[PDB]
Amino acid sequence: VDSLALKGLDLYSVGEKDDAASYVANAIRASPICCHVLGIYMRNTKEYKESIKWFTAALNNGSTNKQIYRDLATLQSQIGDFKNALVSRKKYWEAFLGYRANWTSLAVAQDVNGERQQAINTLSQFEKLAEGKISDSEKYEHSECLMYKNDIMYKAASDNQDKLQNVLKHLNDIEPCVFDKFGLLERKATIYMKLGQLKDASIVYRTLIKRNPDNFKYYKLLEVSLGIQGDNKLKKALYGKLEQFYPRCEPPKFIPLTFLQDKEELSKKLREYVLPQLERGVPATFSNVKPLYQRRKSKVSPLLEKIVLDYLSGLDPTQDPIPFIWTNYYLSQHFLFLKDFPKAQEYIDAALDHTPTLVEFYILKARILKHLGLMDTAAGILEEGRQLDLQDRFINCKTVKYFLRANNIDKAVEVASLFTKNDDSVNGIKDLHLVEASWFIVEQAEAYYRLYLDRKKKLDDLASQIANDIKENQWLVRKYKGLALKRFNAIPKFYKQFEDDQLDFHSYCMRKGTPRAYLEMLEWGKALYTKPMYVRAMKEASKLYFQMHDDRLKRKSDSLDENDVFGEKLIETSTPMEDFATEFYNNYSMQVREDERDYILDFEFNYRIGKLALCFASLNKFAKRFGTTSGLFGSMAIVLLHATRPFDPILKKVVTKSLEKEYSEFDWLNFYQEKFGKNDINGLLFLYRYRDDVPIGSSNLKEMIISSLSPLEPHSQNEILQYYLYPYDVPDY
Amino acid sequence: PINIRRATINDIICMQNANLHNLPENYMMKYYMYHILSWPEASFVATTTTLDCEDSDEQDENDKLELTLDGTNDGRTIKGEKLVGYVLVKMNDDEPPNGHITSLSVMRTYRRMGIAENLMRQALFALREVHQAEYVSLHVRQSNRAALHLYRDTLAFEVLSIEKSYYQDGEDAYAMKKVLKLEELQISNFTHRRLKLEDDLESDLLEDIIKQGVND
Repeated sequence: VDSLALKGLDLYSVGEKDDAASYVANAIRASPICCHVLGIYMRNTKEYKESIKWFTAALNNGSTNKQIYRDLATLQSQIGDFKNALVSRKKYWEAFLGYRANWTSLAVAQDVNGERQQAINTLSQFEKLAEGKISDSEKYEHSECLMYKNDIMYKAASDNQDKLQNVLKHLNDIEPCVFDKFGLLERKATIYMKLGQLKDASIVYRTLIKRNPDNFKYYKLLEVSLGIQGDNKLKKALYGKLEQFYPRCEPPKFIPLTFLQDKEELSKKLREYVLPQLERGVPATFSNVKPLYQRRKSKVSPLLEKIVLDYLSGLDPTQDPIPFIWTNYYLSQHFLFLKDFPKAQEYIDAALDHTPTLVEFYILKARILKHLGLMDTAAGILEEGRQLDLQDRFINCKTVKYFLRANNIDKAVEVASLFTKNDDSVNGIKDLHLVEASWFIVEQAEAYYRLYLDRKKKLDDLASQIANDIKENQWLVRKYKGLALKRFNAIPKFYKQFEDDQLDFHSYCMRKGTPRAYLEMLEWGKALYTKPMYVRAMKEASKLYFQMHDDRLKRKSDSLDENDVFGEKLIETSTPMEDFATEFYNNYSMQVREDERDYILDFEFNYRIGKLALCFASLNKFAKRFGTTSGLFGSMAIVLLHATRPFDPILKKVVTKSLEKEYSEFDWLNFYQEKFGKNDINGLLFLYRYRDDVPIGSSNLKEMIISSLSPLEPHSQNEILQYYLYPYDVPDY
Repeated sequence: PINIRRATINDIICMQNANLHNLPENYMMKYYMYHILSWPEASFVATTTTLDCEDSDEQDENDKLELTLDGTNDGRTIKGEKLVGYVLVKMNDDEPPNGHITSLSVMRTYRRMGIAENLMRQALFALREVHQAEYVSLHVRQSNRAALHLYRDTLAFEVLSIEKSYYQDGEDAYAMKKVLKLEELQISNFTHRRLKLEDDLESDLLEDIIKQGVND
């Protein structure tokens, strides 16, 4: 009984995971030790909720082991149950009073539960206990708890002047024992500002600047404290002075560039900023002034064009090679940004002609040729650049994308598989998220996705030696699709691991004494599944998952009468929607802010799993931000209305009665063209994905879509159709 | 331009960007959390603006369709701070208190911008101020000129010795150490290097400026 449990933990502790599980699984069908063992096992296997239940049970069965409360506080913190972690922290504190860690962790739990005064008192009581000249190895932790206490008093103070004045006296008292001086000074200045004590603040901002004169943020806060934020004459004089204190730093040189209006003065400061960078051969020179092109294009462009063309005209190409090539490089970017591509090419060619060993020049020239519509030449140039550094991930990916745009399939495949030549692994590592960064992986997912669509079309054409070719292609279609899905699926693993890495810190930060950093970690962990790269991977993978679902239903209707290294298993799934949810979508949806929530995604996800009242909620919330005349809105509503006619009966009713209050707002396309117009590309694309459902006239729909793309270059239009219409035209297999 | 500031936990995912690594060991991520949550005042970053710090591509805000056309899209709908360098720092925790540069990294395209130097000066000062570190030691391979120059010359590390055949390929190492003193590490000490006014922090800066302008 207890034996079966400990048998499992042993088994897991060895590595026989499957046998461990059955041993534990039927052990369930008790002892304090038994509950403890299972709590441990469930933690080890990331069943934190289950682990918490079993730990609580160990106690409720007369466990004498007080270390269980520490296990609980950790687990409860990890899953976000801070109400119960507080109880655990209090219990553990009572049994192990002699360690400051347990005081700090109790205070942190009180703070998180909104018990700020209690948290303050907890910290203050230990503070008093530790007046007896704290030893050198305890001074760091002590400094951190003093500042943490000030954090809590600062928050509680809000805008109250008396309270703020007290937070400041406390701040001043603790200063000699606080070693986080940046932290303390930044807090001091903020308080000063909130007290209306601007001269005091400016002194602190000047102190922060002198400690790090390369931090733009201190300079902007200084301006506000001096009350000259709108004063060009005084700002000019201020930065001129700060430039004499800090002549090697960018903010005094750069900030006047954002506000000066006098042409001669601005020209001079632009010259002083840019020309020394060109003369040093700084590759980033243009990137450094790009924000000026972005925010002051018409004013700064002509000035810098003149400034840098003049500078160039004075350079000897042979005896001033470094200024010459990096000045030509700047001018190439300058005219590229201005969308003058022939001139951009001239300047990059001059740099390349002089010095062909620099990768930067191939990268820039390939981009310029892309803009000139010369896709094979652009890919060729980038490929030359790739020979200069064959292990660079950025250029490897970019080269693949360019050959794909040039429809050079063989070269794309060759370059794409360079780092993964053996067993789809990089240097013995199967799981790419353990060795490559997320961008390399998503770029590969996209490239394979595109390689997959290419084979997909070749198959369609073969359908209309040959049986061998079809066999070759059917096989490449599976391989490229699997690789795309496998690449996308590596991404969530990055972020799952980060979330789970938190676990040891719920106690380690307490022991190290970094409660402020700990709280930032908690906010961070609550946002992991909303990062740009995570969201990008999720939405791009979603089309593979939606299509495995959609195409299976298609093939099913089609045959109604009829008688691992490349991710093959992933693409044969019969639960693609559940796979998307567990691997990508649930964690994102659990964390995303409502003002960041993508309601088109939510609608289309819940549509395919039948949850038609979530569909309605998504449609409604969408309108509340984007209007009821938006093409996308009309499209979702139409599809939802049709759904109320294959879905659950007792819920088609619910939606209908929920839709009863859209009564004011049969050929459904013509209704669409008349109530919403034919200009909303996203609205048209949405109809296209459900056109055989509504139904929606596909020929007329495609024409509207193609009209709305009339603006774009012909080759580009093709690529749009391939990505946005094709996959919904013909089912895989 | 470039911005220099203290690292936070929000920076650690950005540190993995392949543009910041010569050889990619992405399993170091928990080790990075561990630094930032153990010595939260010791590490610094250099940044420019971005939409996704994890995206290695020079992302042009004024040309989106080229991204969609590259397959960066969901097949369904149409149309922050990147690190250009960082220094990851710890106290030795395995003995006078001493600090250790776990990792110093700058994008090659951001060469000749003083970034490694600015980052190291902040880190050295922090090690002394926050942790009362007494020194920082490190070894540099004989052929690594950029690193030798940075530590020995720019940052004035002392060369204790040449460790002969330190490396498996037979290369010697320069064993270096910098004794840390707060008055010597003050960032204002280096504001006029290789080229002298300073803010006294007591004067009325704006007033003094107005009066100086009155002269001429």
